[PDB]
Amino acid sequence: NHLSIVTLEEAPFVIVEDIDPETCVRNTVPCRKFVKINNSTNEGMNVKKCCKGFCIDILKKLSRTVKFTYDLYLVTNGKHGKKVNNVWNGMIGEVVYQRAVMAVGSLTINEERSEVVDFSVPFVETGISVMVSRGTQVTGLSDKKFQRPHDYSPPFRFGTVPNGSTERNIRNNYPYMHQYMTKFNQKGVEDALVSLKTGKLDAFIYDAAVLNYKAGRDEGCKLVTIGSGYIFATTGYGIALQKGSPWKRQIDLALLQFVGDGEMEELETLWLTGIC
Amino acid sequence: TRLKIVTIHQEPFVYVKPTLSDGTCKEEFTVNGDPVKKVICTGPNDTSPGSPRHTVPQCCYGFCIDLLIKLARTMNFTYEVHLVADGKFGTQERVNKKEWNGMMGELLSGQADMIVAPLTINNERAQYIEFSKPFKYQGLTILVKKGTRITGINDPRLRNPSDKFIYATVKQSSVDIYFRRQVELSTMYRHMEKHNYESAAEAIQAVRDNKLHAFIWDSAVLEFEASQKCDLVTTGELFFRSGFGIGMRKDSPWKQNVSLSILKSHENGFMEDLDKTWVRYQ
Ligand SMILES: O=C(NCc1cccnc1)c1ccc(CNS(=O)(=O)c2ccc(F)cc2)cc1
Ligand SMILES: N[C@@H](CCC(=O)O)C(=O)O
Ligand SMILES: [Ca+2]
Repeated sequence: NHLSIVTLEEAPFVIVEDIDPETCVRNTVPCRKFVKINNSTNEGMNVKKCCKGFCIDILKKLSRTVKFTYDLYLVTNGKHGKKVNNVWNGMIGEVVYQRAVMAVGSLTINEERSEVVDFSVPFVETGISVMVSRGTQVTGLSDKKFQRPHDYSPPFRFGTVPNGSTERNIRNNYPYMHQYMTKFNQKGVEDALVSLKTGKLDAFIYDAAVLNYKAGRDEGCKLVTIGSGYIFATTGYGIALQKGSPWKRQIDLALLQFVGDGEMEELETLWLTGIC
Repeated sequence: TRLKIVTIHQEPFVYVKPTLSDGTCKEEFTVNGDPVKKVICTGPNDTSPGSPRHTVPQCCYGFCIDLLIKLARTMNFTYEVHLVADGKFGTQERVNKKEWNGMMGELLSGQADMIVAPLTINNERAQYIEFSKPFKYQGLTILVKKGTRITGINDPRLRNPSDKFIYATVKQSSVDIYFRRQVELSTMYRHMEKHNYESAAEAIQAVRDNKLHAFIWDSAVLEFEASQKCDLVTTGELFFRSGFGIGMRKDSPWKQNVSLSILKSHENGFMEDLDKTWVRYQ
């Protein structure tokens, strides 16, 4: 009944804040982040932090509907999840190696992750989108500018944030495009957005849900997703649970009840709506 | 194993056609010049409620049939396709005792082993069956005749109805149970329950014939219909998001691999190919 839950900061899904002077107030819940003392030790401290957002509100509703208590912590071993030397890091790894009962966040459902963890029903539609400056002509992922980049002089500058589900898919589907674009690897979303606006990058390939959120709140509506905010390889965010977890049935029914009761639309209205 | 697959007529997911004289299917080419893979499906001919149902061999093809063939060859299984006898998607209706109808009924009673159709994932169905991860993400929209001025779901001609502007959905479908169980949608359900149609095709026909002023249904179907008939349009975008999944019994040994095949198909473009073939053209 008292479950260990892992999460990761990715606004507006999960937003991390400092504790107020002296705990977590209002729409926020307590989360803990293990912070190292130094790099010549394995010692660290669990800093009390506060968490909010679309995914945190889902966790609150699940907590009262499914009837469970939880201790929320933030992943420090990588991010979302990557299989390095046949070993999983990130939120996926925390669930695979049973350090967490479940993973809640902007966690993309894909085939390789579904072989090692169980995912709930999707609760946010996502996949791959392309963010460009308004007016940029790119048909889609299959555009020659992306597919055969060196046919263009100068070539089109495009990148992603590596080690997530987006880079994985690109690696598997477009080997040549992938090896060319690693030169334009971005540290995070904020870095990528700055790079686009200042003309240092032409396209940013990333998670459809985060890209459409950022496009909607962009100052001057300069940055757009290609097509009608088109999604390639459509999937969803889901709750990762352990294989054969006794929690799945009740988690899926509760999420589907929130969809049917109108609660999901209220969450989309608070957290996800934008101007553009 | 030899899986009994149940499906429903629903363009462009499942086209249903009579066989030729010799019980075979006429050869056809897609919009891209590739041959159309057709299957023999058995189903009733007469669609009149409360009448005897005479089952006949028919030809089935479409987005969902190509998906069936892909799943069958990926997981190495054989199948027999049949059309749902009552021609319904499936809802649980009160008879204290509540019973399932449609494809849902056929799956739970053992008449079918699997649902391969545009079947919406919802709380009600998920309590009794296993759904795969969605093979299509979409939602609800409204179809009207070109010229009919309607804003969308919050339009006064739907929110505050009269007999002057008639709107409806398909009986015993997920749209029908969505309006029934949502207290905010109560006034709309009260209007719709006197006008609901037996099938999506009859409702689409009624909108063309000016008998139905608005049809509330799945966007994957309505956007396709509007892209084919110039006298029809959809109004607004989606007012509610939903997805289609494959349906199996909770004891099925195919559950894990059905979902992995679906995820694989979205990731490698097979799902995008199906949309290029059956959904997005004109
Ligand atoms: O409204 C839903 N989520 C909010 C949201 C906000 C922004 C983008 N996408 C979704 C929702 C969740 C689950 C289902 C039912 N399951 S599903 O897998 O068929 C599905 C269909 C469409 C979705 F957008 C998400 C999941 C339906 C709706
Ligand atoms: N939602 C993604 C984030 C990164 C990406 O878009 O590749 C994941 O779970 O990997
Ligand atoms: Ca079986």
